[PDB]
Amino acid sequence: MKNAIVIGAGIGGLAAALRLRHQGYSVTIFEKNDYAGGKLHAIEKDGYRFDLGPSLFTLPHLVENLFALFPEEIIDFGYKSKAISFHYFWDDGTLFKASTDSSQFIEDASKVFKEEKSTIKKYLAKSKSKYELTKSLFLEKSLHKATTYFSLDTVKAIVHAPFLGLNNTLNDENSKFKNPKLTQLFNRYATYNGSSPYQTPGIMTMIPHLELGLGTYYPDGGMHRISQSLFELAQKVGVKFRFRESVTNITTSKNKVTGVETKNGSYLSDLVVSNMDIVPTYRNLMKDVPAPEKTLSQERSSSALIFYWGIDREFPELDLHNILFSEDYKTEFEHIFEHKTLAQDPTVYINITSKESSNDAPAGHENWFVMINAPGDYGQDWEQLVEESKKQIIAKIKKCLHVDISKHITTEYILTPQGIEKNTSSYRGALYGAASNNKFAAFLRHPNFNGKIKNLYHVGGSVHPGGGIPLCLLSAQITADLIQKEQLE
Ligand SMILES: Cc1cc2nc3c(=O)[nH]c(=O)nc-3n(C[C@H](O)[C@H](O)[C@H](O)COP(=O)(O)OP(=O)(O)OC[C@H]3O[C@@H](n4cnc5c(N)ncnc54)[C@H](O)[C@@H]3O)c2cc1C
Repeated sequence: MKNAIVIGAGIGGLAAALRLRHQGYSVTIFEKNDYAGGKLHAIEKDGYRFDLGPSLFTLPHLVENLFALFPEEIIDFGYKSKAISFHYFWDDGTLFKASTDSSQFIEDASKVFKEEKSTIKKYLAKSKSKYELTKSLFLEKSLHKATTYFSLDTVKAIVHAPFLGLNNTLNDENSKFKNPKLTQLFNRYATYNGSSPYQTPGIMTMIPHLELGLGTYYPDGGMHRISQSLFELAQKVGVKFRFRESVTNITTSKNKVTGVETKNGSYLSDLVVSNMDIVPTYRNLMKDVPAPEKTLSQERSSSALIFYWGIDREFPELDLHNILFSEDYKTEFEHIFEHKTLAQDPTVYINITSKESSNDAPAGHENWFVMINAPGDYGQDWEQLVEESKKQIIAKIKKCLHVDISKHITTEYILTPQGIEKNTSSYRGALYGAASNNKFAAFLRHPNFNGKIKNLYHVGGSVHPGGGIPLCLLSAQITADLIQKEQLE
């Protein structure tokens, strides 16, 4: 039986390992940290639990597909569907509580924004058709097509560009709404891959379909249960783990992978699958191999700055997912992507899992995950940025919720783009690999195979097909399909 080594226990690596296991490989995952899940990590601090990374759960069938590979194993993983997606607030007092029932969303949005129902209806149906077309056409495509060098392979993208909105920006399509608050609400979806609504293509209007047509869910135990259930499953089906052991080099011979090295020794495998960020994969682990320099130089997605606050009271106006919109979104993104700094009026996301699992906070308290969009680390003075952002975020919460939250903070943890970078070796602290700030960027990501080194594969959020849970999971599926194909040949 052949063996595979997976470099990193992120969601992509865990998924890949599970798939290779199902195929019959023996599998070992190396992890630099003393925990599994990478960005899907959690902490418990002074009476509060916090998810550290992903907070939004859509497309739960993609996780279930992994359990389905091992129908006999007993893994407790469940989730519920929510009636409400997000609460949205603005400085002028406007609040929109957004239903996951599309009929109710359209009616509510119509009244709250004084906007024609037909406009909202047509937009959501177009968002749906975009998703289904993109899924059918690009995410379900077969792997028949092969070759010795890199290729574009998407005349279909050009056929369908007018319908998908590939030649305009997200904001071009979102500016159809008359109320600018509604334009803003839908421009927010550019953050779902760390891009700007003013640059990312119009195909991204499909993103709200995920949470508004397909459901918004909450897993039992919070988001941490996603990586941990998968870790538990992996361990039960025989995947081996080497924790606190960073891979330092990927070994080859005669242009085929032979295994990896760590500070502790060398290990051989028939296959290597890296779940490490593609930049240090080349820069650090393949120092003797020629790097695809343009791929590695693609613009980096945005990062984040997060404050985790225990809060000594309740806010009945807040649900699980809440947004306090900046009064000037265009400036917000300009700072982030053009100047690598922070605008003074931020869009603040407040996530509160204690609304779903009351054990996540003391009785009558809340566990606030408080996040603003942020540039990656390019040498800024992060100490000053954090100090400044804190005061602006507190100012934002006074404008929108009419409370001085500083009187209620009982404990604080902070995560910056430096912390993000250190935690998981994500280059620049970018949350989603390369940004998607033009129509080529998706088609310019590193593939899941490697054209120089046979039997070396790549999985996760910095490579094809993209950042975020659903796409990282597809990364692993595609990687495993490739390998099975190669076996058959
Ligand atoms: C704050 C935040 C919020 C987010 N929210 C969302 C969300 O709501 N929805 C969403 O879809 N996505 C979200 N994301 C993004 C999402 O978390 C990632 O894109 C995705 O989970 C990353 O998966 P991955 O497979 O790339 O693995 P990663 O999570 O990046 O982890 C990779 C693993 O590899 C390990 N590793 C690296 N180098 C080595 C080495 N040399 N040796 C051994 N091990 C190594 C790392 O330590 C890490 O454990 C969020 C990200 C952040 C930071």
